[PDB]
Amino acid sequence: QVEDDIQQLLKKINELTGIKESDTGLLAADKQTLQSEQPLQVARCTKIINADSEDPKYIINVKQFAKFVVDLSDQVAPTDIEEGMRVGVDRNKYQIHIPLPPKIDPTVTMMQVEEKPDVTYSDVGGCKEQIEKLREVVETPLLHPERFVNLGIEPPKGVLLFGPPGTGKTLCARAVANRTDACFIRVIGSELVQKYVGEGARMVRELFEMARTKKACLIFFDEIDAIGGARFDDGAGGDNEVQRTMLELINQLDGFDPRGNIKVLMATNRPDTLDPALMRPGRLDRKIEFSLPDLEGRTHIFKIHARSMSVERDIRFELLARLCPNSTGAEIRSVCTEAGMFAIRARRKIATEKDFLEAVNKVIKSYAKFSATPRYMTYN
Amino acid sequence: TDCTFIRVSGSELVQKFIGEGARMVRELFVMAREHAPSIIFMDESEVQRTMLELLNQLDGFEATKNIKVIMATNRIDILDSA
Amino acid sequence: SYDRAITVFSPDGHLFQVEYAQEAVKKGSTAVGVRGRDIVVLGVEKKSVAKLQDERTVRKICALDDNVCMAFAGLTADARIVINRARVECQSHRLTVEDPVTVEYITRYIASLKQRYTQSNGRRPFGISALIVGFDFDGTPRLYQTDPSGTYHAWKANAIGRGAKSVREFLEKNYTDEAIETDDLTIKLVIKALLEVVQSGGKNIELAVMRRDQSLKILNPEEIEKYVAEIEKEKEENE
Amino acid sequence: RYDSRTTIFSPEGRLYQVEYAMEAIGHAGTCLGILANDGVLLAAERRNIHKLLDEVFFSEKIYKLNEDMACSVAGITSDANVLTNELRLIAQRYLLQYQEPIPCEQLVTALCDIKQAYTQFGGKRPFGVSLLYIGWDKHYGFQLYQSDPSGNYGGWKATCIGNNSAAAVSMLKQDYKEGEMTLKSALALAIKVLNKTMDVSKLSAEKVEIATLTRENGKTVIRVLKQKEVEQLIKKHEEEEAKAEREK
Amino acid sequence: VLMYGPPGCGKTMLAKAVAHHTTAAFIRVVGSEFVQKYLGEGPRMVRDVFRLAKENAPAIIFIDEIDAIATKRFDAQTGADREVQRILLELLNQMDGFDQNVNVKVIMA
Amino acid sequence: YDRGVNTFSPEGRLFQVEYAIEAIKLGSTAIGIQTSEGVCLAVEKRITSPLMEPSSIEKIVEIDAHIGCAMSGLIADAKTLIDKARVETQNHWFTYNETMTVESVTQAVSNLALQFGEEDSRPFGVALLFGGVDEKGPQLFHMDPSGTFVQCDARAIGSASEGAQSSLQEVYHKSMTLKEAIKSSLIILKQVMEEKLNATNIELATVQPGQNFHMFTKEELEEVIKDI
Amino acid sequence: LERIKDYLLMEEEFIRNQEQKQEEERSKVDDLRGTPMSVGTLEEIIDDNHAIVSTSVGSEHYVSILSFVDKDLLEPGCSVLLNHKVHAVIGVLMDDTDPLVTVMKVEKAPQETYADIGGLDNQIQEIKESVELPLTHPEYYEEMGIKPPKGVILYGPPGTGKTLLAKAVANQTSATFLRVVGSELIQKYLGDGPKLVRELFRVAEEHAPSIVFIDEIDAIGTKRYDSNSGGEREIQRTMLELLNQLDGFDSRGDVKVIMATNRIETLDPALIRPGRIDRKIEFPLPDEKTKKRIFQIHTSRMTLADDVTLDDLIMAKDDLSGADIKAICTEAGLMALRERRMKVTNEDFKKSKENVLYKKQEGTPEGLYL
Ligand SMILES: Nc1ncnc2c1ncn2[C@@H]1O[C@H](COP(=O)(O)OP(=O)(O)OP(O)(O)=S)[C@@H](O)[C@H]1O
Repeated sequence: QVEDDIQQLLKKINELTGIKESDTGLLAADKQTLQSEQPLQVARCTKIINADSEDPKYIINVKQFAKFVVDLSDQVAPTDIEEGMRVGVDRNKYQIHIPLPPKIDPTVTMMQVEEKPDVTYSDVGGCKEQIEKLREVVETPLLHPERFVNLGIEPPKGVLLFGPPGTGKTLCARAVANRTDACFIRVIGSELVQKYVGEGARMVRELFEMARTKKACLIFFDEIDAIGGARFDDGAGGDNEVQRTMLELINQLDGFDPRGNIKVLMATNRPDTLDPALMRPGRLDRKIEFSLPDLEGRTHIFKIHARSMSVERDIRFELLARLCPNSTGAEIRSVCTEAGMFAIRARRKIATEKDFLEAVNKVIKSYAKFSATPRYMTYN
Repeated sequence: TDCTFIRVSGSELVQKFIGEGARMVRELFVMAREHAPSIIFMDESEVQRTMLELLNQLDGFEATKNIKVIMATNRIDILDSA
Repeated sequence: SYDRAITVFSPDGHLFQVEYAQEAVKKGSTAVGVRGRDIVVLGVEKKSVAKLQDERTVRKICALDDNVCMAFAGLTADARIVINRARVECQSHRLTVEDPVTVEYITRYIASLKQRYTQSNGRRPFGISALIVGFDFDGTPRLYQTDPSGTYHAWKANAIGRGAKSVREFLEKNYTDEAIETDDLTIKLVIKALLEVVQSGGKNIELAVMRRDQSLKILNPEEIEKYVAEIEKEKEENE
Repeated sequence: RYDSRTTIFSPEGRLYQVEYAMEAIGHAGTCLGILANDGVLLAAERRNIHKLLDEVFFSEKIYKLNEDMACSVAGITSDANVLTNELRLIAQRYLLQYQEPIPCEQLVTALCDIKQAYTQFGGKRPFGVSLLYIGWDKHYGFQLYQSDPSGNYGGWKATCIGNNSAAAVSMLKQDYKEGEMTLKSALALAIKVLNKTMDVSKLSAEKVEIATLTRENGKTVIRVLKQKEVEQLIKKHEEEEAKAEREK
Repeated sequence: VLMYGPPGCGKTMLAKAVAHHTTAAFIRVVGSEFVQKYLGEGPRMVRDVFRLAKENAPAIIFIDEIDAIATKRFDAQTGADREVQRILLELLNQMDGFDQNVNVKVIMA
Repeated sequence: YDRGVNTFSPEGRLFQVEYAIEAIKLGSTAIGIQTSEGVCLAVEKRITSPLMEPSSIEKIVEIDAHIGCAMSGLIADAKTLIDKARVETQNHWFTYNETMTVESVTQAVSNLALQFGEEDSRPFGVALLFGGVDEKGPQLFHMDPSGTFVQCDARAIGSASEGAQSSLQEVYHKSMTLKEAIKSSLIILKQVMEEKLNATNIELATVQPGQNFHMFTKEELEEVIKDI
Repeated sequence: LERIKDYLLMEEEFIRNQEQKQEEERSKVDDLRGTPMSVGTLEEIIDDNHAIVSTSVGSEHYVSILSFVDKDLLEPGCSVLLNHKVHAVIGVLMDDTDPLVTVMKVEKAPQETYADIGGLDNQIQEIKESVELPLTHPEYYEEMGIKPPKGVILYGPPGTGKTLLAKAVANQTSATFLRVVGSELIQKYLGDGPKLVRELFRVAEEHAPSIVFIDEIDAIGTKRYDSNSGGEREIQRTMLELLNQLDGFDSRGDVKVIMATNRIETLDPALIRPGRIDRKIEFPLPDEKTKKRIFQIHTSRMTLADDVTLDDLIMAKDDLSGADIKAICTEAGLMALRERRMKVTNEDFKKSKENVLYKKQEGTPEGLYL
C-alpha cells in the first residue's frame, strides 16, 4: 500500500498543479489601407479560344463553365490577346483587362533539382567504362560539338540503365548532376500519375514546355515502372489511364520532331516490364547495365568507403574483397558502417581487420539466404 | 447479453471491384469504440492484405477490451498462416 | 538450376540436392562416438519406447566385422541397405585379402558407393551419415564419418543428428588430452556426452563400446544409472 | 511445388510418395494382431460386403504364405498379389537353399528391400501396401510384424493400420494385456476393438474375418476358422455387454 | 426444394408452370442475367429478396439457371477457388438466417 | 532456361561448363610454382575442428614417384580422377617399363574430363594442379573441368586466385630459386588466408630431379614458416 | 484504494486536455478577415499587393492582399485565406496538411520498456544500438565519422513480440513518433499512392528527428516481376513511390524506419537492400532459457501457489511462442477461477498447456526417419 501512497499523493499534487492554472486563469501596414482596396474586383482569369477578324470579339473558356464571348477593355495592348494566352476577364464589363502567364503548374517546376548534390566522379568507382560511355553521352556533345559534325554521326539522346538493386544508378545520376553545368531535372514518375482525366498527359505537356524554353537541359527519369511499360489489358478492364499518359509521353517524346538539345537518362530495376515503344533505338540508344566488380572494383569501393573513416594503417582489402563473393557498394558500405558499430561495441579509436571480418560475417554470412545454415564441408 | 452484438457474416466484397475497399473492421473498430461494450460475429483466409491489416488492428494493440470477435466456421486447415 | 534434379549446378555453383540430403541427417537422432586410447566408445540417444513393442530389431548400432562398428543417422532404410552391402563387401575383402579389414578400406568403399550412387541418373541419395569406428593396425583406434556427398573424414570425436553443434561443442569444451585413456575416463566421457545430450532423459540412453580386442558389449541401464549418479555427485562437488 | 516424381528430395528434406503412400494406407481395410503366447491371431475387415458375391475363396486378406506363416494385408489390392507371389517365392527359394523353414525376420527384410528398391529408383510407383505377419520360428516363438512402404519394419506386439485404427491402438494401449496368453481373452479383446472401430451395427459376422495360428505338437497349424464360433463369440461379447450394463 | 435431373424432363417447365398458376408475389429470377461483377451481388439479390418479399406480400422467388456464384470477372489469387467458394459460403450465410418466417420460397434447378 | 548439358546459348556456350568454372571458386586456395631447380607446391586446409585430424585431409596426393598433385573444389570428383590417374600411369609403366610424362598423364585425364554424357555422367567440378619431373626437367601443369589443359609457370587456383595471380606476377620471373619461391608462395598464402600461419594450416610439396622421392616437407615446414 | 487515484489521474488528464489578442487591433484583424474564411491555392504572386489564386472549383482572381503578419511568408503552393466578398487575401495560414496526419500519430507511450519482453538481448541489443544509441548518445558517429543505420526489418514466426518490440521502442524515446499500418492503400483511386507518402515524410521532416514506423506490409512485396497477363493495378506503383521516397534523392535527414513482417520471402527484394533498409532481425522460437523469463513476467503479479514448477511445462514440450505462454498463464487462471479458488495448482497448468497447444496438427510422420 506504499505504492498506493506514492501514486495517490503524486496524482493529488498533480491535481493541485492543474488547479494552479485553473485559478490563475484570471495596423498601419495592416488596418488603415483595407477599405481602400475593398473596391477592387474578383475578375477571372481565362484562356482564349480564337480571335475574330477586324475586331476582338473574343471567345474564351476559363476552366469549366462555358465558352465565353467577351470584349477587351480600352486600355489593352490589343495585339497580344491572341490564343493560348490566359487573360483577365471582368465580372461586370466582361472585357479583357490584363494578360496573365499560362498554366505554368509550379509543381512541375518543383521536380527540377534546383541544387547540386555532391557525389564526386571519384566516388562511383568500379564501372570506369560504363560511366565512360555515359560520359560520352553527357559531357562530350555538350562541350565539343565537333566530332559529331566532323564525322557525321548522331548523339545518343536517350540512355536506359538497368541492373540489380544496389548497383550505382542513383550514384551515376547524382554524379553527373554534381558536374553538370546544365539545367538538370529529376522526374518522379508519379508526378505524371494524378487523379483526374487527362492530366498526366498535360504533365508531359508541362515537361515539353519547360524543355523547349531553353538549351542543353537535362531530364532525368527514374523508376519508369511507376510510369509503366506494361500494356497489361484483357477482359478485366481496370487500370488503363496511366498507359494513356505514357503513350502521350511517347508521342511528344520521339517520332515526328523529337526533343533536340535534350539528353534523357532513365533507370529501371525491371527491364522485362518495359514497352517496346521505348526499347526502339532512336529513343533509347545505350542500354547500359552495370555489373558486380570482380576484386579491383570491390577493393576500390573499399578505398572510397574507408578513406574517410578511422581504420588501421595495416589492414588490406584483398582478403575482404575475397569474402565478398557477390556484393555491391551498398553492401560494402554496410560492411564499413557495421564494423564501425563493432568498434562502438569495443572502445576503439580506429577499425581493424577483424572488425571488418565480423562485419562481412554480419552482412553476407549473416544475410538471410535461406534456409539457412550451410554447415557442410564437401569443398575444403 | 444486452450488448452491442454485431454480425459481419458477409463476404470479402468491394475491395477494388465497384468501390474503395477497407472492408473487414476498418471503421468498424472505430464504432466498437463508439459503442464500447460490444461483441463481433463472423462466419469467417480468403484475400491477403485486408484481413492482415485488421488483425493488426485487433491484436492486442486495440483499446479497452471486452470487444470480442467470434469467428465460426468448419474445416480449420483452409486458412492462412497468421 | 532448381532443386530438380541432381545433375544441374546452381547459377552460383552449388548442387542443391547434396546440401538438401544432408538436412535429413541434420534432422535425425543423435549418436556420438569418441576414441579412447585402448577402448573405443559410441552410443545413440532416443530409444523412444512406445510402451507396446520390442526394440531389439530397431538397433542403430551393428557390426560388419569382428573389429568394426556402425552408427548412422537420417532415415533408417538407407542405413539398412548400406549395412547389407557393407557386410557383403567386408566379407569379399576377407575373401581375397586375408587381413582383418582396415577401417579406411570400408569407409572408402562406403563413400565411393555413395558417390557413384549420387552421380547416376535419378538414383535418390542415401540420406544417412555413418560413424565407422575401429582399431586394427596395432590396435590403433580410428573413427571416420561419412556424408551424403561421400566424404570420409577422420576425426577423434563426433556428434551427428539433431543439434549436433551443441554436442560437439561439449566435446570441444571437454575433450582433454589427459589422461589417457584410461577406460574410466572414456566411460565417464560417454557419461558426460550422454548427460550433454539434447534431452538426457536418463532412460533413453543406449551405448556400446569396444576395447579394440573384444567384441561389442551392450550395457545395462543400471551401470549407466550409477554413472549418472556419480556424474551428479561430481556436479555436486563443483558446489 | 516439389511434387513431380518419387525422387528427388524436398527442400527440408522430406518425402512426397512416402507420406502419400501412408495416406493411401489410411483408406483401406482394418487389421490387427494380438499379444498371445501359445498361439497368435489375426483380425480383418471385409470390404464390399454386398450381397452378390461368392465368398468361395475362404480368404480374401489372409495369405498362408509358407506353412507356418500367414499375412494380413491392407492397401491397393493387386500390388499385394504382386507382393505375395514374390514373398512365397522368396521363402520357398530359402527352403530350397537350406531345407529349413525361413526364420521370418530375414523374410521380412527381404520384402522390405524389395519395397525399398522402388523407393530409391526412378521413376516407379512405390508399393502402397502395408501388411502384417504372423509366424513361428525356432528362435523366438510367435511373432508379429508390420511392414511399411518406406521399407521400415517394426516388430510389434499390438499393431496399427491406418485412419480407422488409431483409436484401435489407443484401445490396445488403454486395454494393454500382459501375461494372459489365452486365445479366447484375446478374441474377446479383438471383438471389443472391432465393435468400437468398425461402424457395423452389432458386428455382423459376415463383415469380419478371423484367422489364428497355433503350435500343435510339431506342425504349427494355421486355423482360418469357420463362422459358427464367430457367431458365438459375438454372442459372448454381447453377453459381456450385458455384464457391462449391470452398472445401470 | 432442390430440383435437378436431365435437362428437359420438366424443371423449367414446372417452375414456369407454378409461375403460371401462382398465388403469392412470384418473382421470376434467372441466376446470372443481371449479375454485375459484384462478387457478392447475390447479397444484393437477397436484399431485394428480403425487403421486397416483405415490401410485397411474401414473395416466391425461383432462381433459374443456377450460375449466380460463378460470374465472369473472377479475379482473385487462385483460379476462383476462394472466389466460387466465397460466394458459395456467402449464399450459405444468407440462407441460414432468413427468419424461418420470411415467406420466400427459394428453388434451384 | 540454359537447363541442360545438351543446349548451347544464343551467344555461345555452356552454362553447364560455366557453372562448373563457377563451382571451382568455392574451394580452398593452392599455389604451385615451376622452378628449373624443381616444382614446389602449397595449399591451405581450412581446418574446422580441433577434432578434425589435419593429416587426414588430402590435398597433395601421390601419383608417381616423381609426379605430385593438388585438388580443388569438389572432393569426390577429385577422388575419382586421382584413382584413374594412378591406374593409368601404372598401365603406362606396365606396357612401357617407363614413366608416363606429366603432359601425357594429363592428356589421359582430360580424355574424360569431358566425356560427360548421361545418354548415348555430369561434368566434373574440380581443378587440378599437376607437378612432375619429366625428361624435360620439372613441369608444372594446370587443367580445368572443361579439359582445356595448359602449361602454367606459376598457377594459383580456387578462392582468391585473382590477387594470388596479381601479386604472383609481381614477384615471379624466370630465374627464381627454390627457397625464394617457397617463401614467395607462403607470403602470398598468409596474405590470402584469414588465420595465422602455423604448423597445421598449410602443407608443402616439393619435387626435385635429384630428390624425386618424397614430394613432401614434414615439420621442417615449421622451420620454414618461422623464417618469415 | 489506488483505483480512485488512477481514475482521478485519467480524469485530470482529460481536464488538462480541456485546458487547451487585441481589444481593437484584433477586431481590425476580424475585419482584415471576412469571417467565412476559405482555402485557396496561389499560382503566382505579382508582389504589388494583389495576387492570383486558385480555388477548389477553379476560379482564379486578382485579389488584394491584407497583411498583418509578413505577407511574404506564404508562397505559391501554400494556401491562403480568401473571403466571400471579394475573396480578399486575409493572411496567416500555418501550413496545414491532410486529416490523415494526426490519424497515424500516436500521442502516448502506453506500454513499457525492455523490461516487458523476456530475453532476446542480442538483437534487442541491436535495435538498442541502432535507435537508442544514435538518438541519446550520438557521440561516436561524429567522433568516428560513421553514419548510423536506418532500416530495421522484424520477421520470423509470428507472436514473438514484434508488436511488443514495437511498443517497447515506442516507450523509450524523446524523438517524435508515428504509427503507420502501411497496407492502408486499398482504394479505387488512381494516383493517391504518393499523396499519403509525400505528406507523411514532409510532416516527419518538419517536426523533429523521428521514427516513421511501417507495420506489416509483407503481403505488398509483390514479387517484382509483373502481374501475369493483364494485371497492373496500382500497388506496384505505390510501393515504387515509397521506394523512391526512401532511397532516391532529397537527403534522408534524421528519419528512422522500423519494419515488421511475419513471412519474409514473399517480400520485394528491391527494398531489402542495405542502405534502403539496413538491419534484419530474426525472431525465432526462442529457447528453454528465456521461456523461464516469459513465465516469470507472466507470473509477476498473479496468485500462484509456488509449489508448482513452470519448468516442468518447459521440460514437457519445447517449441511455442511467448504469446502461448501468456495464453496459458491466463487460461490456467480461469481454470482456477472455475470454483472461487485462491491460487493455481499444477493441473490447471496442465489442462491449459494442452488447451492452448491445439495449434500444430500434421501429419502423419516424421516421426519416421527414425
Ligand atoms: N561504386 C560504388 N561506390 C559507392 N557506393 C556505391 C557504389 N555502387 C553502388 N553503391 C551504392 O548504391 C547506391 C546507388 O545505387 P542504388 O541506390 O541502388 O540506385 P537505386 O535507385 O537504388 O536502384 P534501384 O534498383 O531502383 S533500388 C549508392 O547510394 C550506394 O549506397
